[PDB]
Amino acid sequence: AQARKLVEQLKMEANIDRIKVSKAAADLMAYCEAHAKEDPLLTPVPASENPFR
Amino acid sequence: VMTKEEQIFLLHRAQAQCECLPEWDHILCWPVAVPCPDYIYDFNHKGHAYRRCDRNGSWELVPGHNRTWANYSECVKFLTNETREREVFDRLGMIYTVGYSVSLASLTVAVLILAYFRRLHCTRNYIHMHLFLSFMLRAVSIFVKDAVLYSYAGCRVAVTFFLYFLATNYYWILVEGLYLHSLIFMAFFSEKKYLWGFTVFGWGLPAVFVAVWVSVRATLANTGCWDLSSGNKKWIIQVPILASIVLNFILFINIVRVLATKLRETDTRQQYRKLLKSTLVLMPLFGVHYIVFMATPYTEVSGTLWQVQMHYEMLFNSFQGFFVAIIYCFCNGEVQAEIKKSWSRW
Amino acid sequence: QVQLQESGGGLVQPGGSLRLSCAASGFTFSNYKMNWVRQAPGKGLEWVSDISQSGASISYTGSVKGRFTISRDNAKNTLYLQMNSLKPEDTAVYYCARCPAPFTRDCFDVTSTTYAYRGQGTQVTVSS
Amino acid sequence: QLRQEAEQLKNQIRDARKACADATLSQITNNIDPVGRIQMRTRRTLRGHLAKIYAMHWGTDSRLLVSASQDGKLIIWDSYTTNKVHAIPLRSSWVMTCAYAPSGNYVACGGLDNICSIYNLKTREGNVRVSRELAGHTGYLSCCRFLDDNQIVTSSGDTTCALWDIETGQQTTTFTGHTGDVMSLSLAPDTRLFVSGACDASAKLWDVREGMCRQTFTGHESDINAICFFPNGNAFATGSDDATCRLFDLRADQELMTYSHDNIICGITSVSFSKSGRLLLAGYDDFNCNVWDALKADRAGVLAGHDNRVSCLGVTDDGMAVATGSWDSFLKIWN
Amino acid sequence: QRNEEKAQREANKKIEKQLQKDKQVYRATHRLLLLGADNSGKSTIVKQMRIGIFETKFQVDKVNFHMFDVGGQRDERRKWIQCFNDVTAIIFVVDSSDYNRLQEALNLFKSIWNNRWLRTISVILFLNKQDLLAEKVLAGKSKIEDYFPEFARYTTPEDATPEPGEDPRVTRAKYFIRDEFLRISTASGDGRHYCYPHFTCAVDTENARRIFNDCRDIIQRMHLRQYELL
Amino acid sequence: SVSEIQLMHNLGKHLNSMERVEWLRKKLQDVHNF
Repeated sequence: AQARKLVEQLKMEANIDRIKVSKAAADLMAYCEAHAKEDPLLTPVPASENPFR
Repeated sequence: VMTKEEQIFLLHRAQAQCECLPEWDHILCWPVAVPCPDYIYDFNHKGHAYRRCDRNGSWELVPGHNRTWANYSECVKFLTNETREREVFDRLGMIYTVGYSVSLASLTVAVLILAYFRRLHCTRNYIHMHLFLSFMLRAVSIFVKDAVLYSYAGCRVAVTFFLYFLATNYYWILVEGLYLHSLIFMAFFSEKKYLWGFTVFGWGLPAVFVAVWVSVRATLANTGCWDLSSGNKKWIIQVPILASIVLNFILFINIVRVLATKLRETDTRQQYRKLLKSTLVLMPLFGVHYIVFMATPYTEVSGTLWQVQMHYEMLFNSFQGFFVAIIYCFCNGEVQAEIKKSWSRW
Repeated sequence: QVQLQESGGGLVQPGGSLRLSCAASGFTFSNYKMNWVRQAPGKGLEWVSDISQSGASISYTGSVKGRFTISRDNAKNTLYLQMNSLKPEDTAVYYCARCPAPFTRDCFDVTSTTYAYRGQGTQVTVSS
Repeated sequence: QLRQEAEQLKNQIRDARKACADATLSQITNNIDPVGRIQMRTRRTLRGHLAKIYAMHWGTDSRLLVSASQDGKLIIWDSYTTNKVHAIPLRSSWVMTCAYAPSGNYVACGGLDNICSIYNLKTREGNVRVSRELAGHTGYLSCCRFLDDNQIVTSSGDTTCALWDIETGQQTTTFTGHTGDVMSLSLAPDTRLFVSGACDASAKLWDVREGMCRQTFTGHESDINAICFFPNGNAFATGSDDATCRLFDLRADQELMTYSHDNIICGITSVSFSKSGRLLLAGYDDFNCNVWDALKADRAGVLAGHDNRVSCLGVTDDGMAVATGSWDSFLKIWN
Repeated sequence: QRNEEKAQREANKKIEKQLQKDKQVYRATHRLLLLGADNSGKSTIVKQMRIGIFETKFQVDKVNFHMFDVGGQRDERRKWIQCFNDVTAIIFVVDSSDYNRLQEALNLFKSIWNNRWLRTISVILFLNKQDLLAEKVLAGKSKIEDYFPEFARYTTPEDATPEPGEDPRVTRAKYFIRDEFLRISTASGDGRHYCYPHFTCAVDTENARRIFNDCRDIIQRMHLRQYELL
Repeated sequence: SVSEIQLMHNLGKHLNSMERVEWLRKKLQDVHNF
């Protein structure tokens, strides 16, 4: 009975709408480019705005 | 014992007493054989000085001179003309000037290395810094003493500072052994609890009997720069230092005895191999070299016992701080752990 | 995906020679210490033998010492257990297990009820 | 028959995956400029934990952070001023996780007692109180993330994630599927899904409402110790004992990239993403955290300041700083 | 306002005041992990300490000990054992009378000994059920050589301390098992950690002093390592 | 005995005694010329 439920779970996994990794890769490229200026670890922040200094 | 000043005072008193017929010759009053005068000390006293009285009642002169004839050869029987012992004192002074130089140099580096490294700030490296500082202060106090004395209240504090900074080193070596002894002989020793008592004991207790020595040397024997023995008043400082040496040797036997048990109950020849190495590196820390000549009393300077005691002590006392810095701050596993790690980062 | 497929095993006479091959895939074979584990019918999982990354170090349970030989082939990513003198007490399912971590001298939980890095196993039924 | 049929769907799923791998993130981002050399410096060192720090979390305010230590203490710090706002003494000294509520009113923690204790910080009295104990897990509690003031999701060593209701203390949804100790959780930005990493070299994407495993990701060789969503919620990164970090895509359902070096042979304890998602901060067992260019797999930087194993990481919501706990009992703040 | 700044700094001083009191208690208390198996008899050792996880507190010579039995977990221990990397000792309890499961105890000891996080934690080994082992050997119906073929060419070590009126076969059997554990302990453990083997039964009026004495030895050797003496 | 203290004492005595002997030597030269 363990494999009886396992195949049913595996059937759901097979039916997903997978996309091309070109779109997957380009979406993370696009997101990291639009939010670049808002991230104060990629680019150092001046001590005026930095609260930890 | 007798100062030049005092000897001058005794001759002056004999001169005022003085002030063929009597006359003052600069050393004795003539009334001819006169006992070699008591007031001179480097003269012998079972001898006589001699003059000749004329048939005419005038003191006999020296042919072709205004000089009065006198013979003091018996009085001068004890006279050693040159520097025999001075050369030995210079070699002993050169031995520890070199030794205390490399000890002070090494420990100044050693005490600085342990200072800034925050992960090295154990209660054991804390006790090592007091020991390292006491080693430098003793070496510095000897250099100050030599310049002030051998080159009246200015010198009287150089001696007292030398005495105190010497006793503190002997007591911070005792603390080093009493701390390691407590780490093992006390079931789960609370290292933090007694940390204040060690600092007071190491620095405070030397000041207790050094000030007693100054309290008794300012009311009985105030004469001189205080750098000459005044009878048994020297044992106020020495007896506490000698006691701290026998106790630190007793603790060293306990540590080595306990250490040999631990290597036994972990072998064969490796039990007696690591044990030897660990015993040797515990000798600089415990001052185990001090137990040899600490029962020796004050002896004659030209003596062979004296010559080896002083050459042994000055050689090892001066280099003691150098061995302690190497073993416990340079060839230390966790110190070099913070050296290559910090070197890699920066 | 980490997969350990074992081949060989089945019916054999007592004292027979049997060889099991564990084809390992989905990880770098040469990094992990391997193992062999058996489960006798109506009994708990038992550790049989292990081999190091290189094969320098080998161990055995004691009941199979001098009868079982474990060799690994890093080149072919395969694990072997050569049986020489089988006994009716050796009948079990033989799983080829793998150390959880890739550069470690310790195998934790290899004989666990629900260990992840074990094969399905091959039945080795030895009888007359 | 099912054994052959089980591999029939796995082969079919793998075949469908190969139909979507027309390129790689490595060769797509072949032309983008590197981030340079990320040189972060310890801006704050939080001292006060007697024993090793097992986990920490940041408040939504990006200033108050909670840390757990294996000495029965839950210290809430003020990162700006290095001040201990609270220091909560726990019933159990063995605490493997802690979470700060998004509203800041509650803090949760648990470990080898199999209970996610909920602590009330905004009580009308002087000190904090234990709001509620969650009993129901049959193994050590490895992670716990708040959804709301009343919903918490907990991942246990019993190969089960559970969604609770702190109002009643009962388990509303149970997530089953993992065959190994579940070690890490990450909630999606929208909090409708959470990804889960277990000690079976697999990560599962769970639907909080449905209570079913939407997708399963494999790729790792050993136990996944750490997991973290991408900021946009369409990817996540995992760290395992195989000395590698992998980035997975939810939509493509394939591993996009791997963050490995030859010199690196120690497990990843923690992973985190900068606010943009371009840097992947990974804590290792070699006592230092590496900064990974998440689009080029290049080691952008190193946070070498800890004396023992780096336990936990976290980037603040506004992205000001990274908190880094360790087994040396010191929580350091890097900027 | 600036009113909160002094109040915040005051609450930190109150917090830090309580942390100093807690640090004294924490450093003064020794934590022990109690390991073992279903048949080990860890429970009986816990019953002797009358002076998710089960905690025992006992006191020996005014020192507080905290023994932890992690009973509420699964059979996989490779993740939660990393919690006990800071304990004074691991109390490892073995059923020395059961040769079938003895190799599991050897393998468990070897994984503990060689773990990256437990490779500085000394193990206090308790070879339990010496009463059952003694009666098992004299019966003769079960042979150790069946499970350990190396027992055939093994002789009692010279440094053996048999109890009065003890069969030599029991002393050889019971020391072979001890030496099996010490083969693993000595192969990889070089000064970082040590094994402390003991023989015990269910009737022992002891093992509270044994742990206390072995913990005193562990603490002593830790100090001598810092001084580079051992 | 504490050797550093002992050596201080000894050097003291030696130096002092010498400096005296030297004063005696002049006094002797003095009487001689007289």
